[PDB]
Amino acid sequence: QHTSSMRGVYYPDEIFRSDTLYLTQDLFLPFYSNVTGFHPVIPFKDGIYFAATWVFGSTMNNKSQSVIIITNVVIRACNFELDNAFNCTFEYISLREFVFKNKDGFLYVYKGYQPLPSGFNTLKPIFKLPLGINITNFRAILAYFVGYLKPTTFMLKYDENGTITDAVDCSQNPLAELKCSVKSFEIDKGIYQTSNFRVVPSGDVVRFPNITNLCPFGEVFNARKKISNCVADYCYGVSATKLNDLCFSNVYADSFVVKGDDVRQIAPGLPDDFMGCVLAWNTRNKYRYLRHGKLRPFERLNDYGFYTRVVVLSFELLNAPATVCGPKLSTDLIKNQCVNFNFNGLTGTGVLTPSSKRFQPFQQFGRDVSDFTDSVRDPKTSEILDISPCSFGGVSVITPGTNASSEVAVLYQDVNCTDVSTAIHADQLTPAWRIYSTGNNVFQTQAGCLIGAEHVDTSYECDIPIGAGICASYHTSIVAYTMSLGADSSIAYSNNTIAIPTNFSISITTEVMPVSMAKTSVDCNMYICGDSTECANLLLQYGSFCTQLNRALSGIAAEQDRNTREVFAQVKQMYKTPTLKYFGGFNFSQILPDPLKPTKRSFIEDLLFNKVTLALICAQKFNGLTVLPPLLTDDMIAAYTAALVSGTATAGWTFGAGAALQIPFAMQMAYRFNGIGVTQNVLYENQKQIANQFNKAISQIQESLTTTSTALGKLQDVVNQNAQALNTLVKQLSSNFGAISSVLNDILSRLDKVEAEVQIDRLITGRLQSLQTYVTQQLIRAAEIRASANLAATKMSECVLGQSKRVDFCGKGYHLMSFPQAAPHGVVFLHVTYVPSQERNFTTAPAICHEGKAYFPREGVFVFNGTSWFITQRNFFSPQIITTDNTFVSGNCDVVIGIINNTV
Amino acid sequence: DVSDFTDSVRDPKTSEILDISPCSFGGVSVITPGTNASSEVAVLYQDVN
Ligand SMILES: *[C@@H]1O[C@H](CO)[C@@H](O)[C@H](O)[C@H]1NC(C)=O
Ligand SMILES: *[C@@H]1O[C@H](CO)[C@@H](O)[C@H](O)[C@H]1NC(C)=O
Ligand SMILES: *[C@@H]1O[C@H](CO)[C@@H](O)[C@H](O)[C@H]1NC(C)=O
Ligand SMILES: *[C@@H]1O[C@H](CO)[C@@H](O)[C@H](O)[C@H]1NC(C)=O
Ligand SMILES: *[C@@H]1O[C@H](CO)[C@@H](O)[C@H](O)[C@H]1NC(C)=O
Ligand SMILES: *[C@@H]1O[C@H](CO)[C@@H](O)[C@H](O)[C@H]1NC(C)=O
Ligand SMILES: *[C@@H]1O[C@H](CO)[C@@H](O)[C@H](O)[C@H]1NC(C)=O
Ligand SMILES: *[C@@H]1O[C@H](CO)[C@@H](O)[C@H](O)[C@H]1NC(C)=O
Ligand SMILES: *[C@@H]1O[C@H](CO)[C@@H](O)[C@H](O)[C@H]1NC(C)=O
Ligand SMILES: *[C@@H]1O[C@H](CO)[C@@H](O)[C@H](O)[C@H]1NC(C)=O
Repeated sequence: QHTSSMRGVYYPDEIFRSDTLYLTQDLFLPFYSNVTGFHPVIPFKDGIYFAATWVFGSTMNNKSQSVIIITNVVIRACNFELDNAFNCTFEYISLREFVFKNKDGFLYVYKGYQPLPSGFNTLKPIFKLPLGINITNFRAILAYFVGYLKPTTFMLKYDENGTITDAVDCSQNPLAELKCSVKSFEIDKGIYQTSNFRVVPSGDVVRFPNITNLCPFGEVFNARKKISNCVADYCYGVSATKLNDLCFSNVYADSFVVKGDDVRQIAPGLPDDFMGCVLAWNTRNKYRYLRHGKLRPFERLNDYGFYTRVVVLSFELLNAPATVCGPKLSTDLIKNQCVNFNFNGLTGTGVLTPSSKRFQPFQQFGRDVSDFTDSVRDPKTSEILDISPCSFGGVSVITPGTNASSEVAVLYQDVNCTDVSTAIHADQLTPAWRIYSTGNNVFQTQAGCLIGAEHVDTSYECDIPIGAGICASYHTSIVAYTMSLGADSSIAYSNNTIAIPTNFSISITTEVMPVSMAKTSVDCNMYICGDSTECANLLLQYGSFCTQLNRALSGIAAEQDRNTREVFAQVKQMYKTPTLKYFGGFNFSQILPDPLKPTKRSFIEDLLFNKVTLALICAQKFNGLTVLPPLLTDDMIAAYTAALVSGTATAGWTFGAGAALQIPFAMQMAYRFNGIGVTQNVLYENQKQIANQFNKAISQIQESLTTTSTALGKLQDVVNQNAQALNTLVKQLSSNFGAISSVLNDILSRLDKVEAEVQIDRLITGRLQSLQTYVTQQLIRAAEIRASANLAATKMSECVLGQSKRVDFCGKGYHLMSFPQAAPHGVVFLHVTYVPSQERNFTTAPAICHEGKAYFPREGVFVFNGTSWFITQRNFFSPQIITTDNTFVSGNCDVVIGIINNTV
Repeated sequence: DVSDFTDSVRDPKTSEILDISPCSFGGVSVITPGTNASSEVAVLYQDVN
């Protein structure tokens, strides 16, 4: 008894594929399965996998056709006695692994070779024998290992040469299904939703009226009559073969004598909404053709003159208690377990329990507020409600990313979480992993079971989100905890204490915005209804949908160019680079293009293009999909941002409104300090320190971009969303929406010109719907991008071309400056802000009065220091002597505290 | 191919020739001064060699 690690993979067809992932369903050998060694007849069971380092039959006797295989190969399907060569029809004369498969009479044979150990090797087809026999047993002919094939889906990987170089079993692990669902081998960290789940039924329940009798169903035919309280044995609304499983009430038979000349007059065109069964029979071995007006259905002169019947059965159902129906062995009642229903006329599935609903005596069924059957009356007069189909929901897999581990936890969304545990170990769940264990269960507050994660008591910053307040993470086996909102802090409030900063720092932070998206086009008549005319004529009937679709996509494309134009083309003149790149003590390189390099992009703007990944020639595909080019090249968009930075460096604020006015860039930074409420002396006395902080902040940005993981996250999301929408549209062309084939020229080549028009219509309607869905969702996406481009144009005017007082609009501090940089399908702002720090404590008063005259500070607050009172600004400590020019007087000090002999 | 188009065939008489290229198709657009200045126009055949 050994294990088959990854053995038994073969090419499923004879079609060449290269560099792709292909999902298929067929009989395969599950990974890490049980393989029975041999160091003896063996059952077949719909296929086997055979190795070694054959005779096929049904009874291994003379009464059952058998087969024998054997570089001279002899395949002879004859009743060889186990001297017998009779009763046979087929003859054929011309680490090793073999696969055997019996289907539709043919017996397929695959074979491989390699000079059970570990590894995987791929087999190829050899024979396909139309034996057409029944194979259940076999025996070897003389260290051979036997597997078994089961219906499973695999994901097979091809390479450039078209060789199967890997596979995945999509029913082995939760991770294996996750890989199979997203169609990849490496998976990022996160939580993904996958196939649903549902508890499988547990039993069969039947309840029929206990009345038993022999029915006159036969007497009436050979001789309007009613039949009731019998058991018949045995079409316009029912199938004859399906009549012996439904229970009716008072089946009626209409009988009369008419020759075959009038049988073709009894049918609708008999009510129009009613059903029934009609029989007729002739043997030859009155009527009215005059009446004023016709008759309503089911209501009641010459002679036919017979010379040498029609029974219209009517069925009434689900109205009164069931009394007429065929043989059905009853069953006992089971409650509180997902079972099957076969009540009088209600076949379903669910959970039963006693009810508390006051049925009226003349009622037998129940209904909800939405017309669902949430109650029933047992044929033995009992009210039991069949609430819900036991259980179902969704399944989500939590993974750290497959780059750090292969351990995952599984969440079941909406379950009491005790039913799941019972079904897992009872083998009662449709998602059936071959290798999966349960060690511990946590019940999320409202998100259901969590299996594979251990609860911890501490709290962290919610790596992966789950449920309501409960998140999960790997480093913190994976652990599930409760969210932590932040750091608890306290402040001692008082009435005569204030805090004033005594130092600051320069901070530069980045901001990423998308402004545009891909500009695609379609060829309506080529995507649908390809290079053909029989189909092209059929598509003219659907009005002019193609013209509508082309107009909508042309509107989106022309809008993307307005987006980029509105954000960047905000300068009237193209200022040349100052060819100095050192102002005051500020280093402006790495944001201005280098003149000694080929590409005219700044250093920081070159790292942004190496972060986002997308994966004349003039290539074209068969599907009619294409992407148009932008109007502004990447070298023109980069010339706009270099002009904007050059204008800010020299001439500062006043470019745009008016004409650019020079300024040495050290005088304006002083002016930018007055905006945030700090005097000029602060800059001019600490210019060297401030310049150092500026240069360091830029360097950290450059280093971070080089060695980060995801800062251009929003720009990548736009690329992924557009590629996912096109891939869905392309893969919808390999789908047959009801026709026998999904490719034209395969039904257009085998046609009758009467039957091929119905399948072509099936594809046309299916492909038109998929096109409309693509256009609708692109219109919604394009409106969301327009919102982000409108905001980016506001930030260019208010953060780059000026100074902003709106709180936290540009940056996070006080917004000295801001520089733009170009990114693929986006823009990056670098906000330079001012951050005070190093608080101190002081004593303060509202006002000061000298000689009965109060003195309020014209601008600032009063402080005490430790020796004498002073007046200072709020954002920086710079005490000043209290004089008559800092203060002003208003009234007498009767409600304002404090006094000192320091004024004037 | 992915969309169940052949895109490549084997010559019965010992060769393999690419069916991929579906020759040329696209959309045409007309550039006009506006039937007022003049009546001469230019045509753009999009995505062709
Ligand atoms: C192979 O059979 C043995 C014996 O029952 C069993 O313990 C083992 O789990 C089987 N292999 C696998 C992969 O399940
Ligand atoms: C099989 O052989 C027997 C004689 O052993 C013969 O009677 C019978 O017809 C054969 N079955 C056929 C021909 O289907
Ligand atoms: C394809 O096969 C050739 C020779 O058999 C080999 O040189 C080449 O590397 C293979 N393809 C790849 C992608 O390696
Ligand atoms: C019933 O009989 C009356 C007698 O005049 C007749 O007018 C009427 O049409 C009949 N019913 C129907 C449905 O025609
Ligand atoms: C508020 O501050 C005043 C000093 O101006 C002090 O006298 C008073 O006690 C304070 N209120 C308190 C401590 O509740
Ligand atoms: C302000 O902080 C810088 C470093 O961030 C330091 O070098 C400087 O001495 C500080 N100034 C004061 C007045 O504390
Ligand atoms: C500006 O920084 C670069 C490196 O980022 C350095 O090579 C250059 O010398 C600095 N500026 C000046 C004027 O040196
Ligand atoms: C156009 O066709 C010529 C002829 O072979 C070829 O050399 C050229 O590369 C083609 N151009 C494009 C854009 O396909
Ligand atoms: C300022 O005083 C408050 C309370 O008086 C105290 O909580 C805080 O730590 C002090 N901070 C400094 C920088 O002195
Ligand atoms: C502020 O207080 C400090 C410490 O008490 C003192 O050294 C300094 O001289 C004071 N400032 C004045 C008196 O202007």
